[PDB]
Amino acid sequence: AKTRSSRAGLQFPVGRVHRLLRKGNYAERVGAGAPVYLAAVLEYLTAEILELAGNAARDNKKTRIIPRHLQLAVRNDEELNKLLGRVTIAQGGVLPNIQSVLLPKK
Amino acid sequence: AKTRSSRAGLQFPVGRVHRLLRKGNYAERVGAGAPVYLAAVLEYLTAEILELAGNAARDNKKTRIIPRHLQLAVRNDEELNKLLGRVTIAQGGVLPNIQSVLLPKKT
Amino acid sequence: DNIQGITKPAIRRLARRGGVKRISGLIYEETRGVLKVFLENVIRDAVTYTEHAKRKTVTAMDVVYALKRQGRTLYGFGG
Amino acid sequence: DNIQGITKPAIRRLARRGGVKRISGLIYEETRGVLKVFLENVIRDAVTYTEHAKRKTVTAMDVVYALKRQGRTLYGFGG
Amino acid sequence: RKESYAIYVYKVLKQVHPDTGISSKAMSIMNSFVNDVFERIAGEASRLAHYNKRSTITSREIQTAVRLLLPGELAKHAVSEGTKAVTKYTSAK
Amino acid sequence: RKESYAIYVYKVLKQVHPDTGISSKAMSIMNSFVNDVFERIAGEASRLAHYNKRSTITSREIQTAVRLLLPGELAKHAVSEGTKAVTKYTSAK
Amino acid sequence: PHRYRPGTVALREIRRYQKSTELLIRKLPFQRLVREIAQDFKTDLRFQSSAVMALQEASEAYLVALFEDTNLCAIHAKRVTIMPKDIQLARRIRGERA
Amino acid sequence: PHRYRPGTVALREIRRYQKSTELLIRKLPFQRLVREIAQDFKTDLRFQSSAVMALQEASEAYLVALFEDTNLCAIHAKRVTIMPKDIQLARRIRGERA
DNA sequence: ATCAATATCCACCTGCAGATACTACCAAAAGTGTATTTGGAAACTGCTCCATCAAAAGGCATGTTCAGCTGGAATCCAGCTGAACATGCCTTTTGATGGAGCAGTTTCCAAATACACTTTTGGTAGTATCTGCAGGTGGATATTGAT
DNA sequence: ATCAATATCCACCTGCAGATACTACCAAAAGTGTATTTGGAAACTGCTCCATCAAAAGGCATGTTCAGCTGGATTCCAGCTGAACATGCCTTTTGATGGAGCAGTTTCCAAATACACTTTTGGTAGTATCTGCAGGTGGATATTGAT
Repeated sequence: AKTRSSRAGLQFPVGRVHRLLRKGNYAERVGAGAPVYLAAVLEYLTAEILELAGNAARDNKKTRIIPRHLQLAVRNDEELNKLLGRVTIAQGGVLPNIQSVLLPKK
Repeated sequence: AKTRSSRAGLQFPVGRVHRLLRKGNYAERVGAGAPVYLAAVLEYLTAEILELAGNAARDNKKTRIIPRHLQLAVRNDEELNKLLGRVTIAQGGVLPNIQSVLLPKKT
Repeated sequence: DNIQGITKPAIRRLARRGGVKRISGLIYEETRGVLKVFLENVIRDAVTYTEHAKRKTVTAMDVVYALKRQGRTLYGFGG
Repeated sequence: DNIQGITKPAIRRLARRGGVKRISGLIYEETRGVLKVFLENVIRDAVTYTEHAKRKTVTAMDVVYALKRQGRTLYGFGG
Repeated sequence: RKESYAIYVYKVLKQVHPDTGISSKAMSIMNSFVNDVFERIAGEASRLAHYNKRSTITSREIQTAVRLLLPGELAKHAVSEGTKAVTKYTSAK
Repeated sequence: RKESYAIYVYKVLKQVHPDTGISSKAMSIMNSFVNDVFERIAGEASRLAHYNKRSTITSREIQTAVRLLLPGELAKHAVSEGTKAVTKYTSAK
Repeated sequence: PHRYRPGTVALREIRRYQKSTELLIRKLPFQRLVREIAQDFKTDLRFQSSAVMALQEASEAYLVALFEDTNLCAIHAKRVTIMPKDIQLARRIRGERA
Repeated sequence: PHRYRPGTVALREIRRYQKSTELLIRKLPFQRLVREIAQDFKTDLRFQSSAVMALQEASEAYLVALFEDTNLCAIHAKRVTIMPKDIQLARRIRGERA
């Protein structure tokens, strides 16, 4: 008896997700492609941030991802930055950015 | 047989509200006093606004409440205005307001 | 090219309700651009609801549901 | 007092992270008050969630749920 | 058949203002108001109940919702009418 | 028992960057991120169903949901990843 | 002849429009715009009068609401003439861009 | 006697702080503030180290961004110095006040 | 101040769109009554982590002097934008045809729920080792700012 | 253009805080097989209402001219805000540390669910006759701008 996450070819728990959709009270019933579909979507999005965040770390001379890295990954991507526009990442700081008119008169 | 609304001494339908909670899918079960309470607040709220709209209508010599009256009532009341600040009322217009610095001359 | 159907006279009227006393020359195109974007965003969501319903007609509820998603809730058309 | 405990130096640091280069003398008193209102609004709900759960301790979750409905979602504290 | 809260709003209307009418256009806006608030409250209640592993929405749930959602003075009065009503309803059966 | 996507995150991490590690706090943020998107999607789906008088939350409902919630390109791919897993799962006993 | 000084009519107009509730954009021009834009997303669509009407109620509600923030930005700049960068500072601070 | 032109260090402080992520407000004073405010809604309460930690992380985040948009307002005024009214405008356009 | 041109106001009023009034029909809704099931309060309590101390260290906030430079004020003037005018288009209003498609209803099977039994797994705990990197030392070099 | 003061970077290093790891333990979770149940896709179709077209008309958009006054450029100077120290007051560490109260587990009873039946009702469909007020009108009052 192989698991559904395997059948769908995924890491995320198709089973845990299904259980959460029921106990979550979103509807009287829940199809089966749903927990699968939804599960796949969560995974993809996870990979998408972790990917960028790795980058952020590598290009920072580090191998261990930390909040700063997730913050730079998100705030530097138009798509993701919109998805989490009203979200605050603890310990992420802000993107280095100084308004031009405030730079030494030069 | 008395309707649950009377038992509660209310105008709003305790029975209908109780029905919408089940169909709304907000939880496994729904206690008997949930709809009673909720309908109670629903009434208070519509009374509080209709009260203010009714007055708005009077201040304009009208006797029938239209949308502009609902708008005046909500924007002039600090609390209703906060409860409906992300709400737009069709055909309501806006509060007469003209930034001072735009008014002519001086004195 | 109906975006120009938002006449200069209309935008000036909208601004008066906004309480604006003097309007710069360039505000007319800037505004049409803002309206096009607001509309484009709401219709997308509204049409997405229509398609999902397997309907061919954008109903007033669809627009209302779309507006509530933008945090721009409307009253007066079935919610 | 306590809101007065939030020092000028800290507010200068905050502003700096924000990119501010010159800070008017009147900014500090104005800031503390904006901050006080934030906290009051947020704690008020954190406490309400707490009471509802029959506890005497405000839990990190209580604050996260609070921030969530103020539209200030915060990641990194469970849930 | 489409349900509305119109007949009920009207009842309340004649209570506060005995000689005032309401256009269907405004009755429509009121109907969206009642439903909006219904959804907001039941929602908070729904969620309030989850954060506590509870499966029942009781008057206690609905009451925290009203406090969390409604602004100061409105909430104070809303919580009363609410209890008052429950209490009355309790003492009858 | 305290559930957490923290270990399936770790697995995803490795296919992407095998020699990359992740700090505890970072893993926490990531869990908070998965739960957020989960809820945001499920919720929008819940709604769709109700608007259409439907008791079932199907992948049809989850797809539209992802479309309404995710920005341009992100949604595109999220949809493909989604249609893929559902297909590979249906065509396999 | 007789003519009002520049700015008098504008106020007359603010007072006027802030006192009314009718839509300020021509109906037909607006519909062609909605139909045009929807089509550029899905062909063969149909609209209920009221659906078209809801969008206009919203649209105007949004722009009127925007001109005000804009107007405040002008004043903050000790001006009384709203400019494009005024509308932009407003939309940026509103969280709609940058 | 060495001395940096006014604004050189500030600009240096900006770069330094946009690089770090540490909380910039002092912990003990912050906790006192929170505990005191809370007292107003319910007598004798206890706080998880993490619940206060959360609170601080959210409000510092909040202030920073308000300072960002406030700065934008100053600049729009063709100033460089943020002032009370710059915060007022920013908050009023965000819907936090009027 | 005087005053002529316009806008503003308001009483006055008529037409009709929209609100109000009845009578019916009725399918779904809401109430009543009984048996059956259970969520969650209540009382007990182990142990997890919060409020308090002790307690030097020195980190860092505060008071102060000084002058750089910015914000606010005062001037000026090219031209942008508002007002008034002419003119004629296109939107609004009215009205009705034809039919697309939304929505009601009955038929009914593919997929979902409800259980019960069976096998797998992720979270909790110890208990032990290992590693990324924060923080510290130099020494080089870029940056700043006075000449 | 040169030169002194500093800040900043970078390469290397070391230690411990926290990430990594081998192993066991088990309640809850996930897979499986079976019998009952039902959501909602189909298909036929009634009927609502949307797209369209014809038409008259006058409201309102457009394009122009003209000059009022706004915005932008510019100079200027008093004083506020930054930099740099001097100074010591208080936040921070951290280890201990009782003990409040969060969280686990057993109990059992008020209360919710499920189900059968009767009864009251809000919504609608059919007509039919009121009525608040929009919009036209005339004329007395109020605002504005030229003098």
